[PDB]
Amino acid sequence: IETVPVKLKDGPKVKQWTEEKIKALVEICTEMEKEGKISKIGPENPTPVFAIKKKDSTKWRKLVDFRELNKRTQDFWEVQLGIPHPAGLKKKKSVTVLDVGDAYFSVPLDEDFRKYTAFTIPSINNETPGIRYYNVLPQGWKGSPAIFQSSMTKILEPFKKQNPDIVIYQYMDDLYVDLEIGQHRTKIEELRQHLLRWGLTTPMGYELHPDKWTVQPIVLPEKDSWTVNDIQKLVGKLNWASQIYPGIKVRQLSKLLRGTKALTEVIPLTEEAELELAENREILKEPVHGVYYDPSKDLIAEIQKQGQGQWTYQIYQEPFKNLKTGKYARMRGAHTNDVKQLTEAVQKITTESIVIWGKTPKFKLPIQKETWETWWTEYWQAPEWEFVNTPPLVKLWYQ
Amino acid sequence: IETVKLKPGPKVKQWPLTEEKIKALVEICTEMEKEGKISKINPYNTPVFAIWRKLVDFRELNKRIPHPAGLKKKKSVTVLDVDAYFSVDEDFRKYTAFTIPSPGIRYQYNVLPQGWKGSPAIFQSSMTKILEPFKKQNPDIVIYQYMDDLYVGSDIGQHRTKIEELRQHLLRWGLTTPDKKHQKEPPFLWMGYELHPDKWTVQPIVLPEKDSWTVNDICKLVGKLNWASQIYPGIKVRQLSKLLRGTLTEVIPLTEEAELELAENREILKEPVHGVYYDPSKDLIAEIQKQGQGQWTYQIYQEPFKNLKTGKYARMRGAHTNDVKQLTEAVQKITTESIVIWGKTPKFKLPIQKETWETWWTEYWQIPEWEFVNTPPLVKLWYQLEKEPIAETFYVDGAANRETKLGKAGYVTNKGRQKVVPLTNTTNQKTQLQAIYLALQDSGLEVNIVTDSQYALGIIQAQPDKSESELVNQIIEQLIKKEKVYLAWVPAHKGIGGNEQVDKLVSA
RNA sequence: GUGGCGCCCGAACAGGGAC
Repeated sequence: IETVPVKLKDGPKVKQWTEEKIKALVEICTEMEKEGKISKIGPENPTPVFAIKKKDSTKWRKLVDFRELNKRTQDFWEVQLGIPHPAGLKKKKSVTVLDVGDAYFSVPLDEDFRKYTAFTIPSINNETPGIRYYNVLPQGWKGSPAIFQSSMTKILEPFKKQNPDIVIYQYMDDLYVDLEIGQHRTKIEELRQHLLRWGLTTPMGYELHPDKWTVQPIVLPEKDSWTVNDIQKLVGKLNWASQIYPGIKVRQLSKLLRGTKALTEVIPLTEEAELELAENREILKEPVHGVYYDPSKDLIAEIQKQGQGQWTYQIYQEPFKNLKTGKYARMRGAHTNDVKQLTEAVQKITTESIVIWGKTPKFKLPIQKETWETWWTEYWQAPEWEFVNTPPLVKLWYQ
Repeated sequence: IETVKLKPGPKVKQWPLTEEKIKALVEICTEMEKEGKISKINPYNTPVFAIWRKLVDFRELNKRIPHPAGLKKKKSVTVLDVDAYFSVDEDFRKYTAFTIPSPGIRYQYNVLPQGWKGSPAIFQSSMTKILEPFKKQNPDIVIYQYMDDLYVGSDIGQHRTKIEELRQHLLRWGLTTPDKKHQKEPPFLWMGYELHPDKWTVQPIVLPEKDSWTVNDICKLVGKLNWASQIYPGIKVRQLSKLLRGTLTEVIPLTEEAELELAENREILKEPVHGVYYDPSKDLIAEIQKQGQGQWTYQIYQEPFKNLKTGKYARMRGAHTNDVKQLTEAVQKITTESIVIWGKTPKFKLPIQKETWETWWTEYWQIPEWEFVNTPPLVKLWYQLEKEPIAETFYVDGAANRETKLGKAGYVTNKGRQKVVPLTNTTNQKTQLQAIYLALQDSGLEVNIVTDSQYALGIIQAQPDKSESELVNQIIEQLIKKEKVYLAWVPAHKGIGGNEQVDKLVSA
């Protein structure tokens, strides 16, 4: 075995806020103690916990990481181990992720990180607590994968040495690769066996694919301005979209509403009116001009179910500086569990964020802070987020 | 017997001292000599001022929960604290000293210094260390570190025999096996809880409602009764508390409406007190009823007609909200109450057309796996915010000055209906909605007024029914008495239909 | 001289929004 010293630099020992989750997590904690990865020592000192249940699985998978410390210590470990943001994602058919989460859990664990290796073990009604759940490569700590940068490379060596067009990338609990998917699946089968060779495990299936995601091209408000209601909504979004698409000009728009008519007043179109209408509809429908993503500049999220179980989820940093026009619809085993539906939808889109610029910045989901803190575990799939109940501005893409 | 450093010695004086235990130091020195709690002393020191506990002010040294109905009903209680501290670090095993004579005899205290900022957690850690072998031998036992005593469970005289053997197993590390536990009385005399398997509840309660006082006694009795009201249902202090806004001498009593309610509230408590224990076999059935006037209550019970526990729901915020807002809040809060007592979630059995809220839920900007258990209460909004039109495309709006803006809103209508709002010292937002309400009051049932500001839409969209500002209650009533309503929002500085002809009244 | 927890309130930092 072998490892290396720290690259540390925070101390928010806080962890998190289910009788069954706690009756089922103890099992993994005890299993790890039986083997020995996480120590049971919690009385001395003053990290987060989570349980998950996703596709193709029966048990409750443990979850642990601390965004506060993670981000705090992000600088050195991530900068010393920086990805050349491999942008070879478009030219592909599918990609799977690393189901394995203990291959790196077999490294020679660290100690000095115990004071920054916080954990937690709550107690029902403050009655039955546990000391604590520890060491390097526990379950996350992105820097940790960077420390497994040598392991990821040791593996990419024979893998890519077998499949040149098979590009090998790494991710937190995920690896990253339009050839035949079946060949992709075998490549993974052989890589699972390979790992087996040098003592690694591989604990249906989604296998996210590039060819499916796209940029939803926002559409027009109406075919015509028959009613001032439709035209008002159209202009309202034009004005607010002006911060994004400045082409919106009211040199004649206001004059177009010539008389002081009413909301639903029937309305045909004139020459200049219809001309400007077509001109700007295409204008906005034009590509995204001047918006370019730079991993140095972080991004922001904007998620909303768009009413009927659909979802309007974007990724952008500056106001009106939309980097991704993603969407979401058709939540299987959903469409009535609103929270869950968008939970999975927004997780997905997080991944698309990662492929667009690498990261997945904090979200501003609309759930009640209580509601989100009380139902994030129910369907936990994959950070620090805020909350919005904002007005309609995304209501410019479609209906 | 067993144990598990520094700060991130010291010197500390005291203030004029107590002469009663003045020679307690020379006696506690021997008490600790025998239990090796202190040594004889390196400049280390903390302050000391108290008695007959010869404690010390470790403030300077610092500077250097389950629910009464949160346990099942096995036939056994085990409560026993060994002191329980001086029975188990070196840089810190010598610096604890003190003295204030008229040699300044201080020495090297070296055992658990109850009072050090954090010692409770160490006591709990050892408590757990003792419990570790207890679960190794018979994990069937339940333990709770509520205090430094024991809360144990083993369902009896036969079970008590094995319980004594364990108490004695505690004695190994110098623990107590005293035949003086608070077993006789299920009621946890200590720490204000009338505990009993058959029935769980708070023991301490009284309310001297005789004279007309409202200064601090009122706050004390409202918070006490409510914090204690876990299983005392039939009380509310939203009103009573909503009027006491930052007073501790103002002696001004309450309304007779609230007061009257208060009378009832007090009287109800008189009724017997029996909160139910925890039930592992089956979950609970929950119904939440609106106590009228924003007031709301909820019960968490597994026994029908035998309310295992109770709860309230009056947590509001923001400007306006709705019955569904309270519902969602109450659900989150009760959910957490459940997770604290049981962990599960009781049957959300209350009186709503689930489809009706379903449409609400798909209306709002907002996981109640619930049921539409019918009951007389009325949980619903009273306005229908359409998404299509019917309504002379009103033109209400208004600007003013940043300095004071002196209210003075106005509104027009595509049929000629214009109305002003000389609001005395009013803000642009406020007056906009007030003037719109005024246009609404003379309006027909089918009335669509296109707003000209965001605040108005923001609120209207959220189907506001409750009201703190009387103008808001006024529109609530107008929306209910109206049927056809279409709402719109628009900016200024653009110009459409009639909006500049209207906005040309910022000052005059 | 003091604190734990809780409670009733207040103040306040930050963020967003509006003018």
